Amino acid sequence: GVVHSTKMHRTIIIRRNYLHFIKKYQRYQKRHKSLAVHCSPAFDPKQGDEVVIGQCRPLSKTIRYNVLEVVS
Amino acid sequence: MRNYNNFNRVWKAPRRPFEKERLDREMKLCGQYGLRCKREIWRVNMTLSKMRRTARLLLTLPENHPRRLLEGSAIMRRCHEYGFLDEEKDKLDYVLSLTVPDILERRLQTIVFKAGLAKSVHHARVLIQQRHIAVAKQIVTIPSFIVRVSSERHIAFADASPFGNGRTGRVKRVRAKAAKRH
Amino acid sequence: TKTNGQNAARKLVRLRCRNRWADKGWKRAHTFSARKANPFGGSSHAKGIVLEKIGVGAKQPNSAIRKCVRVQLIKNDKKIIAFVPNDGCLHFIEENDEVLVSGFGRSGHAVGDIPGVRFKIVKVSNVGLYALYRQKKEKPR
Amino acid sequence: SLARAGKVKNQTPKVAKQEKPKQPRGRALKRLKYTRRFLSKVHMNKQPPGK
Amino acid sequence: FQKKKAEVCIRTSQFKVNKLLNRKQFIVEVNHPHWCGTVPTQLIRKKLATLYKVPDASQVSLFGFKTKFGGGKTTGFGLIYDDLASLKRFEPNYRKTRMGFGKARLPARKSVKERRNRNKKLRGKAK
RNA sequence: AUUAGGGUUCGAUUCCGGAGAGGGAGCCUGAGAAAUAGCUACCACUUCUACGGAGGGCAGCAGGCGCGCAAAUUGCCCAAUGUCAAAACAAAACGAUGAGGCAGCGAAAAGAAAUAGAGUUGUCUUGUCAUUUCAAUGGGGGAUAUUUAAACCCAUCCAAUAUCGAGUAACAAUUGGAGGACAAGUCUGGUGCCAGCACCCGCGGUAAUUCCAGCUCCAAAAGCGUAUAUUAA
Ligand SMILES: [K+]
Ligand SMILES: [K+]
Ligand SMILES: [Mg+2]
Ligand SMILES: [Mg+2]
Ligand SMILES: [Mg+2]
Ligand SMILES: [Mg+2]
Ligand SMILES: [Mg+2]
Ligand SMILES: [Mg+2]
Ligand SMILES: [Mg+2]
Ligand SMILES: [Mg+2]
Ligand SMILES: [Mg+2]
Ligand SMILES: [Mg+2]
Ligand SMILES: [Mg+2]
Ligand SMILES: [Mg+2]
Ligand SMILES: [Mg+2]
Ligand SMILES: [Mg+2]
Ligand SMILES: [Mg+2]
Repeated sequence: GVVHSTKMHRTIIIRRNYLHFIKKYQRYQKRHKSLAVHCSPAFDPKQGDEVVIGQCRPLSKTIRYNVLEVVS
Repeated sequence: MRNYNNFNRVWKAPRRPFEKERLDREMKLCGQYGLRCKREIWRVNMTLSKMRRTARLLLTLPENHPRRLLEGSAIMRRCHEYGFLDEEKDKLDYVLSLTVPDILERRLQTIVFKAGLAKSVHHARVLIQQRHIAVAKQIVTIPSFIVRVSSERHIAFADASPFGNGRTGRVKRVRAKAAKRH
Repeated sequence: TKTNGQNAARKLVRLRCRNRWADKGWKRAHTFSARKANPFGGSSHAKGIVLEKIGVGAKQPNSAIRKCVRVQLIKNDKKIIAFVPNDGCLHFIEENDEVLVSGFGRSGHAVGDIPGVRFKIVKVSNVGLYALYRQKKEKPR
Repeated sequence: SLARAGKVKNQTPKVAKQEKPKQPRGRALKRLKYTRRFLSKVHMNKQPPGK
Repeated sequence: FQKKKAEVCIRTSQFKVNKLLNRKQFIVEVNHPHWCGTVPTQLIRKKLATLYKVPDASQVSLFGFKTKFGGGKTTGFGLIYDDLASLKRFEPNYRKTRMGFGKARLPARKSVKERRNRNKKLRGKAK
């Protein structure tokens, strides 16, 4: 995903953009999902950066993933 | 509840109820093959439509398609076995040329009449429903029984029939009982 | 003219959704205004009590006295006008009789020369009105 | 005025249906129709002249 | 058509020896061309007893006979137990009742249900 | 379900998942319950009583009452399929099971399939009409019996020494129609813009192809109309 917001503490919101196919019209829609991801202090991602996230145990009400790698 | 015995319809009504060409053609078939009602023709219509729908789907596929090979062989085998198509024609395209008289000619009622066991198609119908016709020593009372080519030589009067090798029928037996009383 | 883009599915979905309400049959089938206005409440038939026999005059150019009855439905206590559908069958109906009422065939639309009558009587006193008309059954009591 | 309901039906003179031999049923009836229509502009119910 | 005495012939198929239950299992089909009606099970039991040389006819258990449409045939299932004692031990009660030596019918199940429900209120010797 | 294709629409309902046991809450026991043919309390409703007191939960199966357009027996059985369990079956010695199965009711729907067949002579090659002669078969009545847990259906048979039965075959087919759409009458009576028909266009005001009837004919047929939804059109 791509980093969307870094306003929380040690947590970032990433956005996964994808195309959803509507069968009747034989066309696509642009859709997105937002995920709350724990970001370790080993990384310093900025908005717009692409990150690799791995699934972990529930760390908070919404966090289910951890940042594993940052690509500028 | 919790009964899983499947069942399905075998006929459909025509889209146009009052079409003089269709009514006259169906009246011809009913008189010619001694059919009780139009539902028997429409049952044959559904059988043909399913066969032609299968053939059209297969003929769309490439000639080396495994599904076309398997099911095309089965369709031709079925048509040849039941006498719908002659052995000369072996291509899947000849299934599309099948007509209603082709199936109706294979009914036991028509086969019995053509075989000479009955004077008319109506005589054939009552003979079959009265347990007088046996196919391979098996009494068949269903006029719509489609006769396979292999079974066509094994059609004769039932061994339990008064016209075969059985006891005398009802009128002779009742007459004998009345004579004994008299 | 219309959109044709490869990723323009959302536009086409929204466009079709907005324009389906222009179809009267679709709008009626997806809105409860007709269901609430329907005295039967979406039912094929309804049972009611006959209140009064009335004579509804036929619309021009026809000229006749269409024999109808005023019926109050049991389920929701609504008053309707229902037509008695054969020759002399109004004599089979009495006040306070229990009648079964059906639609007139056009799904809530008035039928024929009868002004604003969309219902007809099919049973009275739990016996078919047409059966009484053909004298295949006798009026109870 | 609701007074004339059933006027014509009550006015009609009553004529009983004629007793006739029964027709064949089922397959035999279709045989009869096939024999009448075929094997024998076409009018199915042509009537005697009137005025 | 020549009148002749009606004679039935017994043919078996899918034969299996079940040493676990001390019996022989098979499908028995009877050809009765001129038989008037259905062949009673007792006659088939006697003919199977003669055919398989089992010393006692009561060792043979037969059930589920279906007459073929059109006549002349009847197919059912057969069991030949090693001894009469084994047949009494292993056969179900209803088949033994058909053969003659069965348990007396239990009282109606509703009576047992009502008695059981009354006792559930009681306690001790009163129950 | 409907559908050339794309679609439209239905899915309370057998299988899987979830949830509930009048409405909420709470809980004990237990591996597992926030259990309800377990408990506790309140609310509503309600049952018994000797007035001091004590009970109830069919959205299990049958059955009621209401509600409605609208939906069966207070049946038989654990024989089969399973579940539980100290338990194989048998032997003084038969586990329970409205799960489940089997019957009753049941034109929801689906399959097959009767209501006649061959001639005779005459009359008007075939084909009608009359009579007139042969067979055949079920519907049905039964059984040495078969089936079945037991019955009941279905199959078998009407002698195997030895077994009932169609001629008006009264064992009698109906439901809608006959101007057009749409197959089928310029028929005969009655009514006279009345009664009524008519999904729509229309018919009916004295000679009605449309109403009420009769006859004849048409369509589907053990089915055929009507209403309301829905798919195609
Ligand atoms: K059991
Ligand atoms: K007239
Ligand atoms: Mg569902
Ligand atoms: Mg609901
Ligand atoms: Mg239910
Ligand atoms: Mg629960
Ligand atoms: Mg609870
Ligand atoms: Mg309960
Ligand atoms: Mg409670
Ligand atoms: Mg109940
Ligand atoms: Mg019903
Ligand atoms: Mg049950
Ligand atoms: Mg019988
Ligand atoms: Mg049964
Ligand atoms: Mg026409
Ligand atoms: Mg006149
Ligand atoms: Mg039927």
